Amino acid sequence: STGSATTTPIDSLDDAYITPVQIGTPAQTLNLDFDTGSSDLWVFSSETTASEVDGQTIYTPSKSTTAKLLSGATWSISYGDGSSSSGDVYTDTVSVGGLTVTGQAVESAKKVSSSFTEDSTIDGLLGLAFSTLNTVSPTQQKTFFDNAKASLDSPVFTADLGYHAPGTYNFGFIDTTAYTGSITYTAVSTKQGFWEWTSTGYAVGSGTFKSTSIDGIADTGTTLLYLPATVVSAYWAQVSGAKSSSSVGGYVFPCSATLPSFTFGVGSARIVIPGDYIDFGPISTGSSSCFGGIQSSAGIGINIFGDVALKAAFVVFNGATTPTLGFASK
Repeated sequence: STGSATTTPIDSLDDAYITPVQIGTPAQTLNLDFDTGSSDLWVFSSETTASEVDGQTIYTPSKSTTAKLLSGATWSISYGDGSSSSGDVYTDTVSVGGLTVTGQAVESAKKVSSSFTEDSTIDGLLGLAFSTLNTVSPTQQKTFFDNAKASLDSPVFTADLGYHAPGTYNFGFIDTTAYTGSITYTAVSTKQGFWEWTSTGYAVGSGTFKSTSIDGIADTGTTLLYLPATVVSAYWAQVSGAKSSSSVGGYVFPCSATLPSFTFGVGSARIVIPGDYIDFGPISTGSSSCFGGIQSSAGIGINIFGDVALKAAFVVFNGATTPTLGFASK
């Protein structure tokens, strides 16, 4: 089997991407944030505290003939941005882009933090990291990809995120028309439950490439590119007027700037992030100070290849017995 679904930016800044997901019988379609940095499939629901719902589409298990309460199971998750959610668990039929999993754990939110409530466009998350991070207790549950894997033509999914435009998540096949040149594959460590890999270095603009190992995670659920302070300082030093602002919470730059590209290494290959991808616009409406798309990972504890980086590539998440990651230009 295979699946193919279009993923669409939630706003003009590509702050996140939503992909339609069919849950239950008859289908209830919710727009979920596919997140390769977590492993819970959770949704706004009929059980969510009413004051914490503001425009989201909810899953109502009682209206699904295939929904079954997973008795005794609860979940609770906290994300890197400080947001969180928790609730109980149903199993139900879940389909993405024509690919169907029966008995998928669907984590129903009883509580969500303000960031989720305030984002009307995201109806929940679909985790695509390794199932060892799944928060369901007392019986840990598998991700959608893990459940689908055996049925897929090939044990892979691909992320093809757009810049200011729709893209695609495919399951079970590599669309050879979706990228240019070759795909370069690189080793993955699953020791922390993430798609963790080591970039071979970077360049700023038309500058020379610096060979240096940068361990980080491929995380579709994180907006920006978070790298070591040395790397980030070298980037922003090429933008006149750029500075790190503690009051804003990162590097800002004059909105009148033309930003240089940023290149990262994948083995001997190179992925180029155009400068425009690194512009996240005014810090506040009407401001001429703009927020940077490359920020320091210092104090996160991990480097994160978020959407800024991933959307410059066609990315293969290879879930073979020994997982690997593939990157191609596009």
